[PDB]
Amino acid sequence: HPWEPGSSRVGLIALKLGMMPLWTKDGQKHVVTLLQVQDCHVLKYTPKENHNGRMAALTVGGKTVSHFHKSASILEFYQELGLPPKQKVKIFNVTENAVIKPGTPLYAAHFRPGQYVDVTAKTIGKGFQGVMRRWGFKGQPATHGQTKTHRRPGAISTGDVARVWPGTKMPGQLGNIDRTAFGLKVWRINTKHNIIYVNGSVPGHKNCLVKIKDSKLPAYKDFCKNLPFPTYFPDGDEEALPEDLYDENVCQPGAPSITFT
Amino acid sequence: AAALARLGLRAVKQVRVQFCPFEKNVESTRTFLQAVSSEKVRCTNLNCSVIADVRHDGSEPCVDVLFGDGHRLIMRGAHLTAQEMLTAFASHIQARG
Amino acid sequence: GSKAVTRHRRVMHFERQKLMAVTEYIPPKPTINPRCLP
Amino acid sequence: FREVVEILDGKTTIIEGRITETPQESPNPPNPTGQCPICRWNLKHKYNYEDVLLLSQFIRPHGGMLPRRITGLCQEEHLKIEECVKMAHRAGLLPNHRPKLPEGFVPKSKPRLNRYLTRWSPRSVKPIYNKGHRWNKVRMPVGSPLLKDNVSYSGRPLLLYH
Amino acid sequence: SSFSKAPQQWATFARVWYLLDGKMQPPGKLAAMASVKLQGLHKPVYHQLSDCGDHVVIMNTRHIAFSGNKWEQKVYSSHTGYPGGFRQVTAAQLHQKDPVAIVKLAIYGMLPKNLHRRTMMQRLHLFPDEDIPEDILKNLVEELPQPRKVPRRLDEYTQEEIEAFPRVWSPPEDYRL
Amino acid sequence: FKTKGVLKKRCRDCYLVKRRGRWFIYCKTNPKHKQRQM
RNA sequence: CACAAACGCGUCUCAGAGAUAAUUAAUGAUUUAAUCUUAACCUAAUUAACUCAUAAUAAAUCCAGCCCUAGAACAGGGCACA
RNA sequence: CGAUGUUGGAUCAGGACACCCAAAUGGUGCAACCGCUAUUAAAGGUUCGUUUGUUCAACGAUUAAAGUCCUACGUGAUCUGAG
Ligand SMILES: [Mg+2]
Ligand SMILES: [Mg+2]
Ligand SMILES: [Mg+2]
Ligand SMILES: [Mg+2]
Ligand SMILES: [Mg+2]
Ligand SMILES: [Mg+2]
Ligand SMILES: [Mg+2]
Ligand SMILES: [Mg+2]
Ligand SMILES: [Mg+2]
Ligand SMILES: [Mg+2]
Ligand SMILES: [Mg+2]
Ligand SMILES: [Mg+2]
Ligand SMILES: [Mg+2]
Ligand SMILES: [Mg+2]
Ligand SMILES: [Mg+2]
Ligand SMILES: [Mg+2]
Ligand SMILES: [Mg+2]
Ligand SMILES: [Mg+2]
Ligand SMILES: [Mg+2]
Ligand SMILES: [Mg+2]
Ligand SMILES: [Mg+2]
Ligand SMILES: [Mg+2]
Ligand SMILES: [Zn+2]
Ligand SMILES: [Zn+2]
Repeated sequence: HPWEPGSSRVGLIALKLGMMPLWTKDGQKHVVTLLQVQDCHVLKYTPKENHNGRMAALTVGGKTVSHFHKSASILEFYQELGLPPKQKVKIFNVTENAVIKPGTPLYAAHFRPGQYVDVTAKTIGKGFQGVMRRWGFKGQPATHGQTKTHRRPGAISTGDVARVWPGTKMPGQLGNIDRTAFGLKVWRINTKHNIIYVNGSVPGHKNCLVKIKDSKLPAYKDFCKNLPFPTYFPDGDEEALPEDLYDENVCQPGAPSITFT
Repeated sequence: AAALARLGLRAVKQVRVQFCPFEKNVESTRTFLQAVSSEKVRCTNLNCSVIADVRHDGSEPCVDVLFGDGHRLIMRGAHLTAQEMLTAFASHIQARG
Repeated sequence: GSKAVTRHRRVMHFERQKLMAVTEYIPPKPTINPRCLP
Repeated sequence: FREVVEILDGKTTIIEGRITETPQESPNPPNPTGQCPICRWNLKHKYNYEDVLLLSQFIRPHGGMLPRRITGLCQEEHLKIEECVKMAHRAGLLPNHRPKLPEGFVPKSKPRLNRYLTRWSPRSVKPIYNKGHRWNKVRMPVGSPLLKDNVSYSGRPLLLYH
Repeated sequence: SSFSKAPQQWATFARVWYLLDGKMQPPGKLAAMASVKLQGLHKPVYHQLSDCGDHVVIMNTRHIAFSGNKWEQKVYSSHTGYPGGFRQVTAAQLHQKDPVAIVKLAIYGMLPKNLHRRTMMQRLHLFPDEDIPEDILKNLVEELPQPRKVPRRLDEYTQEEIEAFPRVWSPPEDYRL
Repeated sequence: FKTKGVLKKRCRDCYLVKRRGRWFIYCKTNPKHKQRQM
């Protein structure tokens, strides 16, 4: 279908590689996160009325895993599909003009350089944590005669209330949980290895699986019109893409070596 | 007569009032006459003449007012009330002028 | 315990209140209003 | 009922009064000696906000109350009928008596909340956040005290506050 | 009168589905009869330890009416439990958000306050408009009479009824409307 | 505007008006005569 | 910073729509002038809350062992390439 | 009174609004900039030091501001012990 104004694309499931510096023609330094798309397929399609009653849902698979360590149910689900099992599976909200056919590949070219994306992942698990690391309470002073208190939360409530309120910040589990980074510019796309270079830090540990989509932030809402939409299809155009696509502010790995004037 | 004074009658050329004293319906037009004839409205502009036409037979009271928009406003008071004539006069002759 | 005379109006024993409420003035009500008469 | 007509022809404007036909008081009243229009029809303490056939007789095509000296109502009853008319407008009866405005029918607002017996205007009432206990309690007015003299067939006085 | 034991007992304690139209009704007067029918207090066989209570289906809940200014003044309050979680909301707002809420709350307030309230709340079905699952339509035994008589507007009256009601006063011909 | 327990016209040009379930005194000549009943 | 990490002093990101109070206006009756109106009807201009778009989560049941950027325990992710 | 351990700090703050800042307005002996008053609004904020055990207070430097209070003069089965 052609592109309608309030439309929204499918996303990807990528793999956080590491981080790299990158420079812009104005001289500034940036740091970027490499996200490699490994094997990414749309798995099933839930219609609009069967899911949110608003937007359709596409279920996308992440990187391939071993057959032997999954469950009868799941293996049946892929058997009837004809893909190998995917590690991670996420659900994307999609306007019904954007829908693809389950069993379809998705590539890194799906995002064009200069754009903004949203990256969701499980954050680094820091385990059961104290009040200072988990919340950021100061402790009590170290030396001036404090006994066994140098870290503890202090008073946890009021005298009269006689209970402790439900929101009360207290020691506990920190970090294995899902967060989303917003407003991330994409700088560069490596088409050979399927690598997206995004701006700044993306939540999760390196080598973990990640969920990308276009930014739902307000200022970027209609950016989609210039993008390969239903998605990108390396088949159809019958022209190859360059090894790399860059933003126009990006100093390239080879270049004039900038001289101000 | 005050609301006419506040409104700066100077945009008017000539005001005549034609009415028939022995008819039962003419009190309204008369009230209009004494409202426009008052000293305030009369002295707002000296370029405007006020003429009272008095006939026994004409049988239809009328008010005719010309002003410098090239405009001619004619209201035939028959069943029309005084302050309806003066309100019509105000919004008609002020907003245009 | 309060003095007999006080500044603050002095809540009554309930039974006294009932007395007060029963003994209120009732104005006479004409059968037909004199205005709606001729 | 006297319509006032205005015409624009060639930089000349004509304004004229024109008389139409007024319906007349129904031939035979029950209490001809009776002074005030409500009373000679024996409607005193009988009509409510609900009785539209009665209320629509005193008002303007645009929904506003007629003046008292024209209608001839006994002062008290004039006030009662005014209360009732307000209450009936608010209740969503007399939908034909609004002023007609070709633009404003188009811009929908949240479908009109059905209400009845409303003493105040909706825009003017603060929500009561504090209620209050059994002994000091904030009560919400329903109907108007002007009608507290309507005949009660049950015998229990109408409940004006809850 | 002559039934076997089992079918007799079954017929007696049988559940029933009442349908109750809500359009232009005060949620209170609604909730009153709804409450009675939920507790099974309309059954001569009633007891508190018998499960007896019947299903009630209320419809046109969006079209509920409120006497007086109650739409403005009546506030539904609640607390999330978190500090600063206290939420007061005017009945207009609550109704705007969730069509069923007002009537549901009223009924939930009028049931007795024991544990059975939670059960007999499950036998209450509320639909904002008239769209009902045909499943739920097929059980309806009978329809309760609406607790308020709805006054007609001026345009509802037949011209017969309009000319039948007397002109009370006679307006001057000179006067303009 | 001042919030007052008693409203009174401070000159001939003051007029008295009921808005938002309150009484008000508006004055066109001296705006300092503005008053809101509490 | 003498573990491959953790960490700040370092780096990244951070938002649309509706709603209102006070107070300003337009039309206009009771009170045929006026008048923002606990008069109607449509109305406009307008704080913060607060709701809500939207985002997040979202495959019921292989799990001995062994690994883990996952973990007090229990759980959780891997173990076909190579 | 067969014990309801007490001042000020530390930590963490819950709440009121009689608002110190931020927002929206009315009046001015409001030209503008400042101000002085009053209305509405409590989501978020409300500094660092010298001396005092001090709360107050004085002083240095700042801040958009360095609010008034309630919570057993919040909080010692979390700390302090100068008084
Ligand atoms: Mg960990
Ligand atoms: Mg420290
Ligand atoms: Mg010690
Ligand atoms: Mg010790
Ligand atoms: Mg120590
Ligand atoms: Mg308690
Ligand atoms: Mg005594
Ligand atoms: Mg008028
Ligand atoms: Mg004006
Ligand atoms: Mg939501
Ligand atoms: Mg496992
Ligand atoms: Mg003691
Ligand atoms: Mg003891
Ligand atoms: Mg606090
Ligand atoms: Mg205040
Ligand atoms: Mg301010
Ligand atoms: Mg605060
Ligand atoms: Mg004390
Ligand atoms: Mg204390
Ligand atoms: Mg202490
Ligand atoms: Mg101790
Ligand atoms: Mg303690
Ligand atoms: Zn009378
Ligand atoms: Zn004055």
